[PDB]
Amino acid sequence: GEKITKVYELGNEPERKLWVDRYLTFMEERGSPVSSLPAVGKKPLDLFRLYVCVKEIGGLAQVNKNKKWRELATNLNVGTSSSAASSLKKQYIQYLFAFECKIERGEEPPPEVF
Repeated sequence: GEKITKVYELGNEPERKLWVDRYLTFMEERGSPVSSLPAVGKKPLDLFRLYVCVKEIGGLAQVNKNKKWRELATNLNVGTSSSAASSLKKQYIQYLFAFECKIERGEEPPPEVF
């Protein structure tokens, strides 16, 4: 139950502020605004760190192929269990994958027309 503004405060990496500004605006404009920090169990998720760590591996598809969700959950202190790994993957898909597509591959969700 932490306010999303806490994500600006979880660290002061030079690139964090711009990333968060871009991310929250991206989410508000697509109709899925984020108001609270997502969590896995009782752990608030530092979305910026999670995004950066997944990017290091090469994105969602690469983490899936290399089966690195348990390593990520362990290294981010989310948990060492298979369930913590699956919960972390779920939160990445729900909160960050659409953004990954936009930022890493210039993907621009085809205008909702069809």
